[PDB]
Amino acid sequence: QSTKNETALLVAKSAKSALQDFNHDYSKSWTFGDKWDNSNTMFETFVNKYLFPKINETLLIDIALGNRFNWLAKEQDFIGQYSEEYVIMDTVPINMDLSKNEELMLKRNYPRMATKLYGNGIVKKQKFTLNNNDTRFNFQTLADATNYALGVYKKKISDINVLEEKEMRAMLVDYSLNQLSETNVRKATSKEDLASKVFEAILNLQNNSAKYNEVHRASGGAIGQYTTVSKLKDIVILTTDSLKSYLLDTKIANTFQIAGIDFTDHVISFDDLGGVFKVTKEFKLQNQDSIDFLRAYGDYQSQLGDTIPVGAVFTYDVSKLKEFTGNVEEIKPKSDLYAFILDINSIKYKRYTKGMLKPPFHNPEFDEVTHWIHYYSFKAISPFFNKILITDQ
Amino acid sequence: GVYKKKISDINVLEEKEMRAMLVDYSLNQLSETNVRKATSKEDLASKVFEAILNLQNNSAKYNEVHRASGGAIGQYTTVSKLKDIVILTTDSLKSYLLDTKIANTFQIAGIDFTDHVISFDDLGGVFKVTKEFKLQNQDSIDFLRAYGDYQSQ
Amino acid sequence: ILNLQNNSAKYNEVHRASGGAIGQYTTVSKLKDIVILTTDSLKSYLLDTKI
Amino acid sequence: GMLKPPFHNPEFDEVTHWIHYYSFKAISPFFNKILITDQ
Amino acid sequence: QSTKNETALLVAKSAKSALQDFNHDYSKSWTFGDKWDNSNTMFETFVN
Amino acid sequence: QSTKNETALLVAKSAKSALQDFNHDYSKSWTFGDKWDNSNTMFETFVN
Amino acid sequence: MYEGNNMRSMMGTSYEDSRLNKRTELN
Repeated sequence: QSTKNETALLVAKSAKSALQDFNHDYSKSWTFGDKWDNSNTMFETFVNKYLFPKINETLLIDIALGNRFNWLAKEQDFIGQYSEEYVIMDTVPINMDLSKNEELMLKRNYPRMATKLYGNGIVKKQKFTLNNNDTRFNFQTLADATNYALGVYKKKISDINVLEEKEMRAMLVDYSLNQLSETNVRKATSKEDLASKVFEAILNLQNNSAKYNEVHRASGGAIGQYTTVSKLKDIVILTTDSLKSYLLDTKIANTFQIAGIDFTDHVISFDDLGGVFKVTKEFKLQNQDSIDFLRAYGDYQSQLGDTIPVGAVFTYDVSKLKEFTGNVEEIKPKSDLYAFILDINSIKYKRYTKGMLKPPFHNPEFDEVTHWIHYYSFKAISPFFNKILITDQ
Repeated sequence: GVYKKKISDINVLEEKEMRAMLVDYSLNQLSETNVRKATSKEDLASKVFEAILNLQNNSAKYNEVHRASGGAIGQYTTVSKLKDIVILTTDSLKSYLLDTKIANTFQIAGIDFTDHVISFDDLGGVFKVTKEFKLQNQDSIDFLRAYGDYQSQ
Repeated sequence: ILNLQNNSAKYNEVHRASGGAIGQYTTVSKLKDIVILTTDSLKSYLLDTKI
Repeated sequence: GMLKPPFHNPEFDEVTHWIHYYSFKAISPFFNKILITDQ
Repeated sequence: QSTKNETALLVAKSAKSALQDFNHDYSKSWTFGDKWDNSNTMFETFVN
Repeated sequence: QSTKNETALLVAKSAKSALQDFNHDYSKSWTFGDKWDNSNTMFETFVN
Repeated sequence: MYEGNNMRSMMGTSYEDSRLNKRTELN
């Protein structure tokens, strides 16, 4: 519309703004003052129609976002780069007989040692710039400015948790879709059939069986067997919310919950699995709209002409931009009746959060300091534990 | 860790051995007086839940005292508490027995019915010999060496 | 209900805040601060389920 | 006594530990048993 | 000359090395590991 | 496949292995040392 | 092992690793 209001014309006069004094190397020095009227507009009180509108409160809403897999996180010393692991293969006890060659007492019997070698993690970073002169214009107390400087920092702590939780639930779906053997994969037909298969596959763990681990794709576990058991204190179902609302809605969940394990807290579920994307073709960055889209989510370091390798992850919705279409797929389970029952010790996850406040660079030209947050996180998944995937594929 | 694995596979051996014993017994040696016959899975569930309650009763009907050495004539009455009743079944059927309202009313203010039902994936990874054979091939010897059986040649 | 407790930028109306049109904002919610507002004829049906 | 003392074999310096145990498995006829099959 | 040994092929696959996880602005963030062999290499022990 | 890599050929050289010193009653005694390069292969870091 | 003047400026203390104080929020 259009407004011929005496106060709205004063409001919309942008040549008087504070931004004019900070986007020009020479600017206005002394203030004459302004006539402020609250008549026949908003901000109008019944008494004293000539005062400036005043703030009752300003409220920093700071939500503590949590990583649900944080109790799995071991902490290492960030030294070397290859973590390896190994088991001892089964040798079943044999009957003894007193009528043998009796120089087989001299014979040897070594253990057999299935292993697997893991690479490194990656170091991740994020920064935030806080200045000292222009952000003071909009808090009216020192306490609100310090709460702002602290809320920015705790948001930078919280989105690390969001990143790591979304990253690990992308790992556990990428694993089961692509890398997992089709011996651990059971196939369902309908939702009640899948519920009965999930509830019999929980009970297919806690059993001394060499059938449910992928020790055959360890380095030395191709011949022989390796028997794994799993308690119920370390079994986790990873599924969707539309299917957790059906698994918990059965009488078997009630008899698990009564006098026993908390079955609500062993079923880790999400809305539908995957907001994380993968790169399949090594592309480059060509357009400024994609650069600004990456700047919106805090990715400051990437510029035009940067190449993205095959297998890089993004952790937000990227596939709508012109040069990402086709080059980028999604870690999303096919035929969303989906449940992946694992032992929680299979997630080999360790970090290094020792010294993640690197000391600030001041930049006293603009008086805008910068704090960086560096952390090393190693995400892997071990083959020596019971895993079952129940899909319709 | 090598030593504690040698302790752990003793436990695996003995558990698999005893759950083979309890299946070999019921299939071959057990009398067909203790054997009830079901038709479907809900029918078998109702028979299991009435057969638990057929114990705790002073009855001479459910023991195989008739195949003891001197128990052919006369009767012998057995009772059983619920602290020493164990169901041995499969996981595909434990996921159906526990999924009933009777398991909920057993679990509430009473016995832990999840821990009295001992179940396995499907019963039997243990094999028996029926004809006394010998060992002739080197592939079978290496297959036995893979599982730790070093003494057989 | 279970679509909450998840770190997701899908369920808040931050896009109709003043400066939240571009970018994302992720919210979580505990179960100690989730409230369903419905009718009695439907609360007598939600509570009457095994869930 | 299921840790019998080791034989050293110091030619190759490879010791060996044996684990011997006696286990008796039986099943008594004087208790209530019910088998519910489809055979 | 070349080598058809599979772990030599594993060493030769430098695409999975850590160097590619620092030259680029994005990368993989999870590792599945690999079955490492020592046989027919310069890295054998007798036992394991 | 086949790899013409300077480090993978050193890896796949099995006559230098420790297993050669334990499956023969006479074997190599003194080590000369080896040139190890991590360039254009796996195990490659950005520094050193 | 050999120290000489080991605890020198910021990097010689940065490998003698520093201040595990802030960890991630859940546990």
